[PDB]
Amino acid sequence: VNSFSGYLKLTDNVYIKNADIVEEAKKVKPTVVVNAANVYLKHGGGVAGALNKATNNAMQVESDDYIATNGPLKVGGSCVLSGHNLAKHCLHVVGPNVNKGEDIQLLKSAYENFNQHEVLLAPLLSAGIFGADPIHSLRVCVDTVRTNVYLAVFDKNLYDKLVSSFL
Ligand SMILES: Cc1ccc(S(N)(=O)=O)cc1
Repeated sequence: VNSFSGYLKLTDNVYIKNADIVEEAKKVKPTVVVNAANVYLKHGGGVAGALNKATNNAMQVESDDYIATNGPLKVGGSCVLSGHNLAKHCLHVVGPNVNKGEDIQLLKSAYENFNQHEVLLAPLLSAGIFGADPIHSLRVCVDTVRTNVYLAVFDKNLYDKLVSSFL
């Protein structure tokens, strides 16, 4: 049993909810929240900008030190950093950004990072300002992630479309 509430069950391991990932993290304090990161961990907008704002910029300060030491992530890659006030840990995962011309086949590699964690609160990778089709992102998620993932979708119109169209 876990703390996650109000989710619709899509499969054995994937759950979905119309929820504000920031507000959900603040309520649950999950072991792992996933960030929709870029390779530079520049948390300007989208999910990343919202998560970072909720940490009062502490996520960005930590991230800048990580990049100064290790250099940029790979598209499809990840790193584990602090969850600050939102979670124990933040798994920063880089999905391909279609608005930069990145290979959508890298979305499966991105979701494979989730399998290193037994339970996660996450957004749909490469959705929103990363430009991918969220219906596709949900299909790759279901077909790739084997650990227990709780997906948060802020916009009701998209949430309702994801559920209604789910095979
Ligand atoms: C209308 C809206 C949609 C998505 C988000 S976020 N910060 O989860 O990406 C916020 C507001």
